[PDB]
Amino acid sequence: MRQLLLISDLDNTWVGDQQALEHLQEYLGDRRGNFYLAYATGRSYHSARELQKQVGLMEPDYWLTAVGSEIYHPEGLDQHWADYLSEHWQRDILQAIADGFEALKPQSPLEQNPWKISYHLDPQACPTVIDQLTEMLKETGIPVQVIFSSGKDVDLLPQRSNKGNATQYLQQHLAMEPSQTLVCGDSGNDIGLFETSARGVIVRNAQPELLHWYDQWGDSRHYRAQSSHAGAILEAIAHFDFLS
Ligand SMILES: [Mg+2]
Repeated sequence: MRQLLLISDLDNTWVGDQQALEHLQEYLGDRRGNFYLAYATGRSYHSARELQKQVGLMEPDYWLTAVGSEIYHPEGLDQHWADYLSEHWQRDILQAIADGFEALKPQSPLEQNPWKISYHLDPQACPTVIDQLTEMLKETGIPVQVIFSSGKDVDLLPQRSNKGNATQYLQQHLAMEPSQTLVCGDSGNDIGLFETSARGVIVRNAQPELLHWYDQWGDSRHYRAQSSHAGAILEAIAHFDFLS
């Protein structure tokens, strides 16, 4: 219903260069009705809101949060995405099984949601505990994925849940064409975004994992910005002739 669907990662992409962030937001603010804006972050909705207060993030149309587990718009959680993630999802039994692992301790309630069961691995425990949990869960027909990061954090999420999938869902939901979509990212975790049928911008400060993906699979739709952080988004908007 608008000219552009702008989907951007937050940390180290939209955020990182405060001056550039302000320049980008002032520009977009004067043409607000011409594009849909979605922040796609690994942060929980609450954490994303805290970052908004921290750096003054402009209000987006959508928030793709918590490893794609929850999509929010100003009036609430998107129910179609929720139903999609709920299909064959069994949070109670998964939580009950994971709770049984002495080496796993539940993360704060702030990090939990209907489609995300999170834990902390005991620093004195062995990662094989995660192998055991993962193998056990694969012995079931439950579409769950186990994500172990930083050698301490454990997320149990629907297999359907991730940033790229949430982005693809949003794109079709809003009926926006690939040529009208622009994804922005910096890390290996943003590769899913770039697998979206859309134009994309890789910020200059991108992590090697994303750069290696770009060098091998990137095509005409993927712009290697000269500028870093938010500056790369302004650069890409001009490059792809958006909002002109
Ligand atoms: Mg990032």
